[PDB]
Amino acid sequence: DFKLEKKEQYVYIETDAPAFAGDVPAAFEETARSLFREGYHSLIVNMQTVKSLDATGITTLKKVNYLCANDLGMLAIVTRDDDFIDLLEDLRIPDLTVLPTKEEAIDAVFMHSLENEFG
Repeated sequence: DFKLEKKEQYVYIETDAPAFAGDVPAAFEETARSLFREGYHSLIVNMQTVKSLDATGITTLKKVNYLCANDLGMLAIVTRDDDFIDLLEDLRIPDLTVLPTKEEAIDAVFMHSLENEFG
């Protein structure tokens, strides 16, 4: 079960899950796709508690990120853990952004928006 903060530009999603795997990525993808059809182009998820991934989790992560980018938005991930950032960045997902804090993730989302028009 995810906690949602709905704003105008973006959605902030939280999870307590220790690992992204099993029925979790399918659940997240369901939540993400429902928010997409509500008009949201940008998602910020807090993965700080997630220490590991599976095959499904990566493809899900890849897909949600693509759906965000295609809407001219982006998918931001929030975690302080360093080796987890090394893992996510090793996925070679081009527009995937990993940031230490929520305030920084929100900055990135709005920066991206500005980057479209004035980049």
